[PDB]
Parts: sequence; structure tokens; C-alpha cells
Amino acid sequence: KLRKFLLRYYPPGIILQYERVMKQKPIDLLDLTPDVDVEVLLSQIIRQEPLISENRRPALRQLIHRLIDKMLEFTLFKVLRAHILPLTNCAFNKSGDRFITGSYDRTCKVWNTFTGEEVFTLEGHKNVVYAIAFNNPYGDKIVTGSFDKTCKLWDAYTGQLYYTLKGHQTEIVCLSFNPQSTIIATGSMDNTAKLWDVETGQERATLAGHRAEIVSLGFNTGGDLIVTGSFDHDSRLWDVRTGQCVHVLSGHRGEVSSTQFNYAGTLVVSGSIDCTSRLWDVRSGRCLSVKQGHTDEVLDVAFDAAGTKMVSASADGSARLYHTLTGVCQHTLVGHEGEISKVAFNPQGTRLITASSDKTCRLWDCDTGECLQVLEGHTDEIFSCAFNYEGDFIITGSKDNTCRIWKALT
Repeated sequence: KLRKFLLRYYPPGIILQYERVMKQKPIDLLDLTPDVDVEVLLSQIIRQEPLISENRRPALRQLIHRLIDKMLEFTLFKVLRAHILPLTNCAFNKSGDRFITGSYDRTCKVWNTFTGEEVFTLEGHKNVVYAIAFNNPYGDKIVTGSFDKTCKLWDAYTGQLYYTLKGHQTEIVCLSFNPQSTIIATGSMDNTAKLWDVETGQERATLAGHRAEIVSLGFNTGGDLIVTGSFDHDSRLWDVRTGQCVHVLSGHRGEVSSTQFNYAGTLVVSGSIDCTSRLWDVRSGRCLSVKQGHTDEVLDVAFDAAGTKMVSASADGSARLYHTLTGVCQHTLVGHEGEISKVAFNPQGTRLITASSDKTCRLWDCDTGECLQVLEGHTDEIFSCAFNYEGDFIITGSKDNTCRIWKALT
């Protein structure tokens, strides 16, 4: 029995709240353009969904109009010295009103991005805290992965330590909660990933098979599958419930640097030190596309929120921006004097930011490829840049051990 409709803007969608206890069932409108014929779309929504009856069509119509009206619509907010010893990572929560930092001082700090207050100092690790993450629709739990082979689970509101996850034989170098925040994944330099249960802390599975370090992780939107990128030149698709590898995605002639699912969960993009990015079919595990044109290592790959466009960042100082379905290269973004470590789309998929070793983060227009803004102020390389969920705030992390928060015009 349907109880509520909720609008999702990034990527477009409509969430179905029911009574049966509350799950939410999503209507994903990934290919929504402003010129959509609304009645055909409304008709197939009511047809596809047995919980949506004909009488809800007027409500459905106004929701879709708000989504269309939303497609028809940066200054320094704060500088914060996070640590004295090397800053390794930084990450927003969903809203952006909190961010976490990890360091060579074996801590993860929780920061109030409005006030600059260091809310908590998470201590107990005995080596570099290298990877950190929020359970980031919710933001109430924090996972820290360290070179002391261990991963810690914390409460973001009390600072309290829930669990210490032991089992890896070597440094932990990447991690992620799943979307439902029920399972933690840690990838290590012992060539394995491990899945852990958040409520019990007990290890749930070990994902073995890679022949070298796991540099990259990622769950799909449904928490159904997980991809791992590895120095053995492969990425692997794993089923989170069985614990088994479903596909080995080979084609990279060099170690994988980055991996990511599209929102639909039907594609993976990997970038690699062999100067290429690759597009894979999840269903069959085959390579749909090899994307060259970069002259130096590809360091980061991203889809936009909907997955209609994809971008690759390289050591050649450029970002190449493609259209996912056709594969056409729309723009090559030149301008950075250094290598490009990180790239992100805004939630609306209309602009793009890049973090570079030239101590600069640039804002680009996806339609024209013009550099809209050059974000300056860091005194060393920028290793990171990310938007909050709405795109009004950006966080850059640098090797100057400083975080800079940027805010969009009001």
C-alpha cells in the first residue's frame, strides 16, 4: 500500500514510500531531458508499478515537472589546517556540515565545517590512517582504514568506537560502506578484500583471487555487487551475498588506478596506469570500450550522477569527457599545469571539478569545456576534490595539510 512519493533530484527519480515497516522502492528517471513527452512517461510509470494506481497521475505529473524545472536553472568559505603530520584523506557527509580527515598522526578527526570545530579525535590506530569514509546517506558512522592492518568503526555523533576489524595481513588502503550501511568492505595490500557486518562487526567473507594489491573499491547502488580495482591489471566483480567472483575484467595492460559503477549498476569504468580508461558491461563482464587519447597515466574515472557522461583524469594534465552510450568524446579539458588526481561531476552533471598537482582545482563547463573558475590558495598539490550532495559546497584536500571549503553563490 503506497503511502508517500518523495522526489530525488540527483540523479532524477521518484521514491515510493509504502505500508507492508518502510522500505523505499525507486523509480529511476536517468534519461530525463526537459523535452520529455510527459504523458508517455507517466503512463509507463503507472503501468510498470503495481503500487501506483491511475488516480496518482496528477501527483506524478507535478513531481516530474519539478524534476524538469530543476534541469532548467566557488567563493572561499573556510580554510582549515587539519593535522600537522601528513593529511591523507578527507570526506564530506551527505549534507556537508561535517567532514572527516585522516593523517600520518594515526588519527581521524571529525570537523564542523560551519564553525571549524574539531568535534572528535578518533584515536587507537597504530599507523597511518589512510582511507576514511562516512556511511554516506546517513552519516552517523565512520570507518577508518589504517596501515596497521586494521579497520575501526566509530559513531559519528558520539565519537565512540564500535569495533576493530582484524583479519587483513597487510595495510588497508581502501574501504567503503555499502549503500544500506550494513556491510563494510576493506581492500588491502594482502591482495584480498573482506566484507564485514556493521551491526555485529564479524567478518562476513574474504574476497580472494587478485594477484596484487587492491587499490580501489565500490558497491553498486543496490549493494548487490562490489568491484575491486587491483595492481594485477584486473578489476573483479563480486556478489556481496554469495562472496563469489562473477567476473574478471581484464584488458588493462597496467595496474588499475580507479573503478566505479554507474548509477544503474550496469557498467563499470576503470582507469589505469597503461594510459587508458575502459568501459565494461556488468551483466556479461566484457569490455564495451577502450578509451585512448590520453598520453599519460589515467589516475581517476567518474560517471556523472545519472551515468549519461563519463570523464577520465590523467597525469597528462587533461581530463577527457565522454558521452556514455555513444562513447563520443565531447571535450578534452586542457589548462592544468600539473597532473590531475581527482575529478568529480557536480550533482547536476553540468559542471566538473579537477584537483591537480599545480596546487589548483578548476571548475569546467561540460557543454563547452571552458574553465569557469580556477580555485587557488593551496600551497602544495591537491589530492582530492568532492561536492556535497547538493553541489553548493566543495572540499579540496591538499598536501599542505589544509582543507579549503568553497561555497556557491547564494
